[PDB]
Amino acid sequence: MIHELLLALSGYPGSIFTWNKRSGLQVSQDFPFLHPSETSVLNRLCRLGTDYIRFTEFIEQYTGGLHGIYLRAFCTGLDSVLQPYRQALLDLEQEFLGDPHLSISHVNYFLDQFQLLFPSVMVVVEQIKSQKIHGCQILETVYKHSCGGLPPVRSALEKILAVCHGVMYKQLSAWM
Amino acid sequence: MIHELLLALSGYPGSIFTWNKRSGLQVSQDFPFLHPSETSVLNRLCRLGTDYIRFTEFIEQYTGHVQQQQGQGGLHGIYLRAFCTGLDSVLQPYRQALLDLEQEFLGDPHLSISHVNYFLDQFQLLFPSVMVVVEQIKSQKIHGCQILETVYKHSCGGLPPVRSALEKILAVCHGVMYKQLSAWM
Amino acid sequence: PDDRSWLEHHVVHQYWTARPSQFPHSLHLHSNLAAVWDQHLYSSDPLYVPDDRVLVTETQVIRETLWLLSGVKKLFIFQLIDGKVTVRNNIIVTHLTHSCLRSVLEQIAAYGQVVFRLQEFIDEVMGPFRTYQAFMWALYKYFISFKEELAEIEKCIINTTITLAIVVDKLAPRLSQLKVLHKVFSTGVAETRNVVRASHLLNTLYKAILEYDEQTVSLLFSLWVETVRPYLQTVDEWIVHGHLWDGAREFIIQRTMVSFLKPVLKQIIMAGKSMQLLKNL
Amino acid sequence: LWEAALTYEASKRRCWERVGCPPGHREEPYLTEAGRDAFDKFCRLHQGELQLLAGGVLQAPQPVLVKECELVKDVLNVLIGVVSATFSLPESISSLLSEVAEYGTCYTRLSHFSLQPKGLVFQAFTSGLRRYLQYYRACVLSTPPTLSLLTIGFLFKKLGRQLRYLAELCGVAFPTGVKLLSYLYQEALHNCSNEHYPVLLSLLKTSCEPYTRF
Amino acid sequence: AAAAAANLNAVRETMDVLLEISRILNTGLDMETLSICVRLCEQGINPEALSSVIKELRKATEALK
Amino acid sequence: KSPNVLLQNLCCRILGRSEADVAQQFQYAVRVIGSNFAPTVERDEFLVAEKIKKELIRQRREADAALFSELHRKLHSQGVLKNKWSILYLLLSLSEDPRSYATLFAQALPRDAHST
Repeated sequence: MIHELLLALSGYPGSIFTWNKRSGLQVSQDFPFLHPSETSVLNRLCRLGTDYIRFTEFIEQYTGGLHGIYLRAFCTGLDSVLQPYRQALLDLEQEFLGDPHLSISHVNYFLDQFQLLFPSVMVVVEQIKSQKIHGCQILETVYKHSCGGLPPVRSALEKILAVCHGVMYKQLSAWM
Repeated sequence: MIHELLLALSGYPGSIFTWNKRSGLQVSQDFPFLHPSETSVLNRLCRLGTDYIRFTEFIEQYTGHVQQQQGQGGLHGIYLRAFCTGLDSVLQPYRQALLDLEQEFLGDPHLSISHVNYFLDQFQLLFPSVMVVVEQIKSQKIHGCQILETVYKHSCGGLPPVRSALEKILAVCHGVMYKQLSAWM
Repeated sequence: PDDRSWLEHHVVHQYWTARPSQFPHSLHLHSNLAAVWDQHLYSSDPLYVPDDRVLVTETQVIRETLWLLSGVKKLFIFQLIDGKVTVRNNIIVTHLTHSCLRSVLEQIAAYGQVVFRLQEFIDEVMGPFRTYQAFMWALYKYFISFKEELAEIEKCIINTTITLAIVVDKLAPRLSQLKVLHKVFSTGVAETRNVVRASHLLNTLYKAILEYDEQTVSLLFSLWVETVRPYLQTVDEWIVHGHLWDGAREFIIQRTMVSFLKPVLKQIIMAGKSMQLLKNL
Repeated sequence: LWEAALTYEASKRRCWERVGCPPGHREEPYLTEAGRDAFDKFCRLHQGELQLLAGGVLQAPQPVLVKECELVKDVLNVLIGVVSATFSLPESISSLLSEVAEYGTCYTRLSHFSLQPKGLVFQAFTSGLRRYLQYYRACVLSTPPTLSLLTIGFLFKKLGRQLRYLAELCGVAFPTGVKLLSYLYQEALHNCSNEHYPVLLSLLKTSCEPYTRF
Repeated sequence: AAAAAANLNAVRETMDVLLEISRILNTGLDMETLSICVRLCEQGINPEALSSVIKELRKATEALK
Repeated sequence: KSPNVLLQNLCCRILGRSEADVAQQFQYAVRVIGSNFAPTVERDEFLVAEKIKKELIRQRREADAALFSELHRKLHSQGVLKNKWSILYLLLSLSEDPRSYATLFAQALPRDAHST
């Protein structure tokens, strides 16, 4: 249970958090020890998991229609923004092995900064797919949201952006 | 597990690793506590020992058993004895590696089966290459200088260990021809 | 006691042998989840017919997957169907509700099909082609360093917790590299004659290096050098020794096709033939 | 006393399933990775199952002991020439043991052929045979004090096969005089490039030292 | 046994949480002194009385330093 | 062990001196600890948790009070201790700055309304 949640967070939810193709991780299972209102808490948490699940598919196809080398670079920075999302998941199970009294609230406050990171990066990911931004105009489409206004999305899209600039110094070295 | 494996690998057959010429070396396979995970590692390891027993058996059978006198040159002759003489010096780094592993097992006897499988499968490629080269010479009764060709065609290969290994034996087999040529000319 | 105790200590046969495995631990739901989920089913009155479960313990799944990833088989979990490993639906650890398990062991199984196929390919060269044989040699040299990591993890089980999410993230720069060969090989088994089946495979590498001009490029570069070595030798023998030897017509020049030598090919042929014409004077 | 014991380091081998204090208690070690005692137990257990499948007619008492160094000292005494407790005139040990044991048994039949101080050239030839036997008894106890068991078989391989070649040379009919002087020359023409070239040459070189005096 | 080590482990964990509470207040006491002060209060003792000797002795290890 | 030698161990801990070099301080120690070999008040472990909070806010070290809020849970979670009041009251008594009034703040239950 302290790995089922910490895998439903990652990419494997089982039958408690049944995945739906539109948006998944649905719960209807009953327990006396999970509070009747705690289903709403878990529903608040599953928003975080769905975005990571979609991110993994998007990285799975890369690294015609939409293609290039930028989709093999922009996804690679999307790895680097997700790395403190993996490290802080390992740290959690390490803590839960020792102390059994920590509840759902610990993962909730501890990973509360990705409820600003995940939606505001997810909108950029959806925008680049629904629109046809797949040449060297990718740096602009991220360059408007990298300014941010919330600090997680202010720091993440920069880390992705630097590699896209790095592709722009290999075209402009062969040319120049 | 420990010393029995190396005795089998060195070409001293075990009663755990029962030497056959119908199934090669084979573990007893009747202890109910041998892990089936271990079984495949043993199957990969036993091929090396089977090829090594074939090598030592060929060398003992054809060199030192007489005073260099059948009269078929694929079974006798100075060139053929010289092949065995080159072949045991080719087998030298296998000896070095086995000696090293025994020292490591003496230092700690808790080493893994994957460890000995990983270290010694640099010979896993070289051992299948040389078998057809010796098998051709024995079967076709190859005599004299045609043995040099039989080794020479497989020493121009695309596996570098096989290339170096067979080059040494062709140098050895040239030596006896040079010994006769140094008088006749 | 005396011999049975020696057995009971150093054997892990509870899934290698028919005996329901038990681990003595702290129980109560945080690790008792499978039992909790069964009890929830029964309290909801299904009425019965549960799943096939026989309970393995936690670390043993990891030992099992590490053996599959290093390359060996005869493995109870990840049962074969004709050579292809498939997820086992008759076992559970003590948690993961028997359906999450079916997903995550399936993803390791999906990697294991690739590894079994690569070892199957390397197996089918020992029982020359001058490029295919040269390619399995590079694949094998990489496979050595790949096997070393699986062995070192397997040692330190006896020497930290052992669980799934640590080992999956631990093998990230290998489970990435496994997918590139899945794409390289599809053009290498697309295949008529030995020289076009080889030029196809070689030209795939020659393209993919220009594609990313990471770690993937080191992989492809290590595949590229160790496949053109027989050709560099064969070019040198035709050039300096004069005579053309290209029997079985595996040499790409016959007195797809790679552009590794196309801008200088006129000078190559006019060098070799003229050396042969130097031998006749 | 309690606080004095308290200052210790607690074990790792953490377990996932223990949530209530998982320090470590070893989730069942691996069979090979507990070696050097499991090894001899496993050989003994197999020997017991083998003896069961026959009925006690494959019974060989002391399946363990001699271990390694005792077995090495035993084979060192056999390499001096003298016989052991098992020779009259661990179960893979027999296959390794036979290869060096036969070397000892043919070494003794050369020393028995050097009991002499009949042929004049035969005496000088025997005095040359002792020049190799002295090497064979001198190299043992200066190279192998109590070294590794496989090391002895590998080390006396390059030297032992030559001794077996000399065992084919001696008769133990056997000629004497100028017949022996011709017999050795035909042995010179038979083999000239294996390893036995300086040895056969050095025997032949003193087998003709008295004949030139004539 | 195992429960004879589980208790000695179970008091080490608490003693280190107490040591963290001891260092975030940053009292000048260390673990060896703390080992006496824990043992004294299991038999029962007045904390206002032990604080009196410690508040005397820490200013007496400077007049005799 | 026994309490009397344990106090001598305390005297050799704080002072650098050994027990065969000082005897007036151990005499002062038997004077002060004596007839106070138990708490003279009633325990209120909740209030002494609140006093570490009321102290760390008073220092404006407000983050370590919220750290203590989790260490106190660890104290309950392990539960090898039946005297959590004594050591924590003592640790509060030996208070030192990492770097007002308590005459209106509540004190420990004195048992002046009960025959001791």
